[PDB]
Amino acid sequence: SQIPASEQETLVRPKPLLLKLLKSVGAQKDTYTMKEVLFYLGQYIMTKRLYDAAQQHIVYCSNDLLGDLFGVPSFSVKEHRKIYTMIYRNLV
Ligand SMILES: CC(C)(O)c1cc(F)c2c(c1)C(=O)N(Cc1ccc(Cl)cn1)[C@@]2(OCC1(CO)CC1)c1ccc(Cl)cc1
Repeated sequence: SQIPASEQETLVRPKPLLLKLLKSVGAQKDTYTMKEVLFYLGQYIMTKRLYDAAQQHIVYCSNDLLGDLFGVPSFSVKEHRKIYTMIYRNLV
């Protein structure tokens, strides 16, 4: 565990462009737990194939709405606090 369970289980309200992202992979609500936000972001990453076999822990999000929301061209899936911070930038 990198992120406490209690923080994972908290209800959050995505800002509009993060909501657009979640809705594009079937999410149907205005509020989600952080763990659910992460699940749908994962579904989005795998759908858009924002990954590469040469560097299997890196999300390659340049030239993608996800990159614009997170403010980076790529990031490591191992860096959970950094990911949470990037998601907090995108919550109401
Ligand atoms: C191939 C690659 C690059 O290694 C890869 C892509 C990917 F999409 C995910 C992982 C790995 C991974 O371990 N995940 C889980 C995770 C990681 C970090 C945090 Cl803080 C929370 N959860 C990702 O989601 C995995 C799902 C949904 O649980 C099945 C689709 C995931 C979710 C969300 C984000 Cl923002 C980033 C990665």
